[PDB]
Amino acid sequence: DNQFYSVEVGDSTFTVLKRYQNLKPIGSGAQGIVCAAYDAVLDRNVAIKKLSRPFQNQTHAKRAYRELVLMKCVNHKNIISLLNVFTPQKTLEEFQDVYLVMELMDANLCQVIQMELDHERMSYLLYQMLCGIKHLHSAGIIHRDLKPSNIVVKSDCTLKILDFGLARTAGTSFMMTPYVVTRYYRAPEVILGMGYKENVDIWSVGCIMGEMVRHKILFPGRDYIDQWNKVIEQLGTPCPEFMKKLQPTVRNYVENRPKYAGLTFPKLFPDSLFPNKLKASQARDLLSKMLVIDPAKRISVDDALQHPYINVWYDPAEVEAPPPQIYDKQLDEREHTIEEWKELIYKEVMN
Amino acid sequence: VVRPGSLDLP
Repeated sequence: DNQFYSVEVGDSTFTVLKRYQNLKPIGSGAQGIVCAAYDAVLDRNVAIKKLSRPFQNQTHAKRAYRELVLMKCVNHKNIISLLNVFTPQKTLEEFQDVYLVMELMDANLCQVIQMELDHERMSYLLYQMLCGIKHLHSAGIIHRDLKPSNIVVKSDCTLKILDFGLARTAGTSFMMTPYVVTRYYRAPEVILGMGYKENVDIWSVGCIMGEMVRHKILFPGRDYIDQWNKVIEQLGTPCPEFMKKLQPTVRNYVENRPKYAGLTFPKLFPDSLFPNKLKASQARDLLSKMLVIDPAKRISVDDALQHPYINVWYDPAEVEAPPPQIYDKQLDEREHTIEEWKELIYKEVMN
Repeated sequence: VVRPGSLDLP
């Protein structure tokens, strides 16, 4: 087309708007390919994600529409946004390809983890994560799968979350490197099948902060049995009132584990790992409130934002910024034929 | 306070 041009990217071809130049592959998976590009209209770099075979089957089609709907629910500087969405095909009948354009960031938290950070940068990165997470929650989106590889950063110390609401396979994070498995970051209520609420994301933030501090994965379980053990060995055997909430067989498994005292937080995060004396105490205290097995006793997002270690950055405009829409979960249980999903997606793309 | 405006990424 006059507006589009084609560029070969390994074994696929990107047909994109002419404003997007110098495309180069930065990530790839069975579910999509991501290129870095220069956006000549904005004079900014951009990430372009081409969905792979979105109409292969009903599942992929529903997933494609859902990704698009999730992106319109949010509008916050600590959450990746959809700068643009397009298709090079000119009618519904020819319609096949969907391209998503998002901000190109510089690294994910895997890179930050190995760095030694002052309290200002540590707390500020955490504060941005929390602002991002609060916004998702206000939009009816609970992430559940937060981890260093789906949190991205820039050299100006800004931070954005990606892959909210996406299956851990259709996400941008899965397509790119470095990558870490989600198992290490999942809350006890998730791995023990108890159901979860908003502060499921606080546990993950705690695991990530813990890893930024220790420069090593907090709970590197080889599987979900190992995962649970690693948690209890370090944090201690949870209270009886927590265990009573468990389903019958898993409750007995958990109750029959040897009883562990668990290490104190000064033991888990010694001064050795921190730079100033009030700030290390404050960080350790925040950690001891996020890394709490029982969600009923775990700190919420609002209280985390109010915590002394984080609160220094508080700006009500960043915290109380409301989402454009609230995600309708009736979408999760909606059925359409592929052709019907395709028309729905097409309308959203041409919107 | 001033927010950090840089991050020493590799």
